[PDB]
Amino acid sequence: AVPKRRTSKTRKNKRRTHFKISVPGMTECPNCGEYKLSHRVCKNCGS
Amino acid sequence: MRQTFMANESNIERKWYVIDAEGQTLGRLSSEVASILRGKNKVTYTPHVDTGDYVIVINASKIEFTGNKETDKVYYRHSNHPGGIKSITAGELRRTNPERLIENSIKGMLPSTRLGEKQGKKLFVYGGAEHPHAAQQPENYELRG
Amino acid sequence: LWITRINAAARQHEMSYSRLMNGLKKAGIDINRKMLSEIAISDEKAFAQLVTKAKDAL
RNA sequence: ACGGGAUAAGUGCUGAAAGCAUCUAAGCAUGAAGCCCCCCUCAAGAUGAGAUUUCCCAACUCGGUUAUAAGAUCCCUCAA
RNA sequence: GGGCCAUCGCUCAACGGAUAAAAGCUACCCCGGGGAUAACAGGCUUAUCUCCCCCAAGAGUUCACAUCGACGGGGAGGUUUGGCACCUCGAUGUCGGCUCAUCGCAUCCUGGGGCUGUAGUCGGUCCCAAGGGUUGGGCUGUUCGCCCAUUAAAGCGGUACGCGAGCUGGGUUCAGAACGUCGUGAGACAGUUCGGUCCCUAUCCGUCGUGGGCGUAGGAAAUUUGAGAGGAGCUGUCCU
RNA sequence: GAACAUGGGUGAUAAGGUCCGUGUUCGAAAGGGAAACAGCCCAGACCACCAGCUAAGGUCCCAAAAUAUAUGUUAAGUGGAAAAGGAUGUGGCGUUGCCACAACUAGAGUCGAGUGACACUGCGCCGAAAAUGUACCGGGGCUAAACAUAUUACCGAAGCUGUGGAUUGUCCUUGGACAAUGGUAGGAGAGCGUUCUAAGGGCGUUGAAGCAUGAUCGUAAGGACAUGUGGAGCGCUUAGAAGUGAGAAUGCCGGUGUGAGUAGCGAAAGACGGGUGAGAAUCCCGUCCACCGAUUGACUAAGGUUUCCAGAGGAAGGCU
RNA sequence: AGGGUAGCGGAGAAAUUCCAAUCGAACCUGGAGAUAGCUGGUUCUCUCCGAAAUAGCUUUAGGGCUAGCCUCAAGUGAUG
RNA sequence: UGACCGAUAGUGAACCAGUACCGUGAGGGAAAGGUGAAAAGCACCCCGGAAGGGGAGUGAAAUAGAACCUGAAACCGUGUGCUUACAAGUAGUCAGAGCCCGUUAAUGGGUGAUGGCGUGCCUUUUGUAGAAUGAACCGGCGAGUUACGAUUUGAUGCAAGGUUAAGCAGUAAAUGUGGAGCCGUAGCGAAAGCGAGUCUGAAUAGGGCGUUUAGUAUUUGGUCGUAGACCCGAAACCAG
Repeated sequence: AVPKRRTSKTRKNKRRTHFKISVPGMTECPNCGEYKLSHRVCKNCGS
Repeated sequence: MRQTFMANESNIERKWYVIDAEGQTLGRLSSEVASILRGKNKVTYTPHVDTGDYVIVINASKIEFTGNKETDKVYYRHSNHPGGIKSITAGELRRTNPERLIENSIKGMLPSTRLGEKQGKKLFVYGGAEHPHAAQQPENYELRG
Repeated sequence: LWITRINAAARQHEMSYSRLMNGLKKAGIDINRKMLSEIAISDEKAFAQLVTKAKDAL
C-alpha cells in the first residue's frame, strides 16, 4: 500500500503524455467581429 | 589502434545459393547452412556487421534420420496457460508442414542476439515445390564439404 | 578474429588452418597472425604463393 | 452421446536369431472417456504486417514548403 | 611488642581458594543484545513410517507360484513420530471452517483387457488408461472419528500441513474468577470450566476488461483466408 | 573457523551431523576449466602493446582449434543418474562331445552341419512411480559429433618469452645490472592540501577572494593558465602552531522532491426575479417552499476578554 | 459551590484500580558527561613486510591474562 | 592585551530574548545581521479595477528596486544539434559505421546502427547479488585531546660528573641571579653490619646478586597511569 521505490523524471514524464486539454470548436461569427461558442450565442458574436 | 580491415556497409556484396536435401541427415545439412548464413566462409568477416549470403532449399520432404528418432524425439511447446503442453507432433511431422521442421533445426544453431534474429530471415525452405526466386539468379551450391 | 579470417582464406586452397600453420613452421617462417590475415585481405597472389611454400614443406 | 487419422496394454498373421515354434529382427490388420481432426468463439503487431471488389490522383520544382481530393473528425439531437 | 628461625589451628571438595557471614517466583515484568541458541515453515538424513520386490516356510486333501504370507534380505518415496541447527529474532506474524482454484497417479465411478477357486448377474487379484465427474444432514472446536439417508461413485495426495495487505475467531494462545492434585509460601500443572479490541488511500511485476500513437513502398471504405490461442468432454432409467 | 582427501571415536560402516590427528586451498587470491557454483583441477595480477610458446580442459553449429589417421567395442540414444536378483543377451578368454542337435520320444531307425552346462570376463537388458512446463547431453542436434586405446597436428591464462618504462632493496662501488613488488587484523617509511603566526620578497579598480566553463600539467592526494561573472583584498619561499580533510551513527538543522493533480473538502432544501460591481451558484432586497419544534427557543451564573456599532479595503485569512 | 488527605505517601463495597490523555510507583530540577565485559559510527594519498581462529588458568565460556604466530631496531653472528 | 570566535561560530540572546510559543503548576525555551558614497527610493507617457509590467529618468552599476553585497548544489522550465515505436536492461566498459563540430593543437571533440564481457555501495560474518543491517536527494555541522607523572627511541650540549625549584631586580620581557634539593659515581643482607666483595651459616670450600662501570639536562616520536579520556545510547538509584 506504499511505493517500494521512488519514480524517476523519465517515468513521471511518460505518465503525463495524455494529460492535456483539447482545442475548442471556435464557430467564427458570420459578420460581427467576435467569436460565438459552437451551437451557442454571445453579446458580441452576432451570428 | 593499428591496421585491421573492418568490413562495413556499401563495401560488401551478398549472393544467392540453392541446396538440395535429397539424401542428407538434417543435422549434418543444418550445421553447414548456419556457417554460410553467418558468413564464416569469407576472408572479410566481422562480428559486428551482417556478412554472408542467402540460402534456399527445394527438398524438405526428403530429409531422413538414422536410428529410431522417427518414432521418438517428440517436439514440445507451451502457450503460457495452466497445462498448455503441446506435443501433437513427434518425429513423423515431415509429412505435414515439413518446412517448419528444417526451419527450426537451422534456427536452433544461431545466436539469440538482435543481429542473430535478422540473420535467420535470409533462409527460404520449401517442402518439395520449386522456389519462385528466379529473378535473383541463385547459384547451385548442392555439394557440401 | 585473425585466426577465423586465416581459417576461411585457407579452405579455398583445399587446406586447414591447423595443417597450414604446422607446415608454415616446418619451412622456418616467422610471420604474425595479424600480418598473414592482412595479406590475405589484400594482395591475394602473395598468400597463394605462401600456401604452396607450406604445402611442399609437409 | 457422433465421424474419421494415428496409436498404448492385449490379439492373431507374415516370419526368424537358435533349422521345429514368439506379435520383432524387417512388415502386418486389428485395436481404449487418452492424443490429432470435426463443432463453437477470438485471431496478419502472423514487423512472416496476407488476399479480393470499389473510390480518389499537383501546382511548385521535385530543398519539397504551399495545398487541396476520396475520407475522417470537432460541434449538436439521441439509445439496440 | 614487631623481624629472622622453627612449629600449631580452622576451611576454602564449585579443591589457582570472589568477603574463609549467601534461598526462591515472576501468566504484570522492564532495558541492552543474538538466528552465535529453541517453537512454525524451507534444506540434509531416513531409525521409525508407507509401498515395491527376493527366497519361499507354512494355508488350499490335488495345484508352495487362486488367495493368504514365517523369519531374513534388497530397494523406492519424503505425505507420520523423530535426528542435525545451514536462511530469518532493527518481526518469515496465527490450527480448523468459508470463497475460489491448479497439478499428480500409488484408479473411488466410467472405459479397454488377459486371469480367476470367472457358466450368467455378480465379484476377487493383476495390466493399460488422468478426460471429466466425485451428495445433503445429527454429534464434540476437532486436521480425526462414529452414525442417518441417498448416489454411477461418495479414492489418496502435493502445492509456506495451498489460500487472513480475500473473510470469520469456535480452537489455541494476555491481564478477572472457580474446582482438583502439588508447594511452608509467592506459585506451578495445562488437568478441566465461564468472560475477553483481528490495523493499511496499491508505486512495480502478475491477471481481468477497455482506449490513444505509429508501423505494413500510394491514400481510403467494406467483405474475408487462418500460422497460432482458448472453450467443450459427465451420466442414469424406461418401451423394446 | 569452513569445505575437500585420507587415519579413528560417537551415531544407525544415517546427515552439508559432531569431536580430535596429518596435508592443501578459502579466510586475506584476481585469471582459465567444471553450463551458472568462497573450499574441487590448472596457476600466484608492479605498469604499456591490434607480438610469440604452453598448463588443466578441449577441436560439427551456438563458440578459439581435426566433420584427422589406424584399430577394435557397442544397437540402447547406452552415452546423458541407484541395488539384491533374473534370463535361449554378448566380443573376448578354457572346456566338453556327438560326425547326434534342431521336426525322434520312454513319464525305438533316420536325415545333413553345428551344440551346450561350467569358469573368468568386457560392454549391454529388465528390475526404475510425483506433483507450474519439454526438464540434468547446457541448447540445436549426433550411429559416431559415443566408449577403449595409440601416435600425432593446432587452439587455450593476468603462467613463461620478446620490447619500452616505475619503484625499491642490493650491488658497482652512474648506469648496466642482480634479484624482488596479490593482500584482511596489524607494524614501519615518504608525501599532498586546509586556517593562523614570523621573516624576506611580491600582486591588485589597467580589477583581489569567490563562482562557472575548458580538448592543459604531475606516479597518487593535487597544481597552473586563459575567458565570462564579481567589486576589495590575496599569493609565493623557509620554518612554527593546530577546533586540519566526511558517504553511511533508524546522526542534528535547513531547503526541495516522489506518491499525485491522487485521498479529502467534517449538522436543515432549496428555486427564480430585481439590484450592486472590472468580475456573482456564494453579497443585498422580494415572493414561494422547507427544517428545529421540552428545542438549533427566551433568560440568569461560571468562563473568555473588545470578538460589540458605523465608514473604508491589498493582499494574508476563511478547506471553493 | 467552599474545604481536607501527597509519592513506600495518600484513597480504595479490593481490579496492581486511581492520584491532570503518564502508574508492579506520578511530574520537575539537580548529583550527572551515573554505569554499559553490549550494538552502531570513526573523515587525505602512495611504498615495504604480513597473521590468527590454538594451549594453560579463570563466578570463566561471544570477556581477560601469559605463551604460540607478525613487525621495527640493536646486538652475537653460522648454530637454520 | 590575544599563532581567541566572525552570524548552524561566539553568551540561551549582535535584531522584536528569557521574547513567539508549550504546561493546571514547578518548569522548558526558539527562528531572525548586509540597497547605495549620498534616498538622488523610479517625475512623466502606455496596458490593467488593482497588483505588476514596457519605455523614460537618477546612478560608476537597475540581471544594486527594499524576495535589495556575492548567489553554489538538489529541484523546475524554454529553445536547439545527433538518436529512438520486434524490444528482456546493476544501465557501464572495450571494439565500431554514419551525421554534425573545430581546441589549452592532439595518433582532437559531441552523438551512438550493431558485437563481446559484466548480479550497486557500508556494516557484520565460516560464507552476503542476497529475500540480513543502514541511507528519499542536496548543502552546512559532527569522534584518540590537554595537564601532570613513568618508561623507551631520535637530536643537541657538557662529561665522572649533569642540572636546577620556589623565589628577586625585568618590554605579563622568561636571561641574569638563586646550591633546599634530584640522578649518577658501589654493591650485598630481614636487620646490626661489612664493603670490590657480601650474604649463606658449622662451613673463606660450592653456589646467589654484584665487580671489568657512562651518565645526565631539555626537547621530538611511540605506549601506559590518574582525571569523563575516541563519540553517541539505557531500564534504574538518591536529594530538594
